[PDB]
Amino acid sequence: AMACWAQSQGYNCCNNPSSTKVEYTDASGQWGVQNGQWCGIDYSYGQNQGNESCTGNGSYPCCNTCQATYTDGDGDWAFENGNWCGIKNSCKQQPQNNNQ
Repeated sequence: AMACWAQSQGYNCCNNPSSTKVEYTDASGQWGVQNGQWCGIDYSYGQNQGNESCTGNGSYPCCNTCQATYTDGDGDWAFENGNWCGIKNSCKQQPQNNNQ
């Protein structure tokens, strides 16, 4: 739960970036205020495989399958239900982050 590219400068990770409002955008990426705190929008900011979110939230829906036939600059991707959906963050690894 800590791998946002915004922190590299000093900012913090914007929890639930898959639904965060990006009122800002520079050459660093995207930024938004969540819960009264500045943070970049990193769908893959470093969240465990606890099914916290899904990939492809940039425009398409979630796949639900852990079969990423293709990976892009936004994570992994798969073809499910005859649609281009992203792989669920839970479909990454099992030992994601120690037991709480």
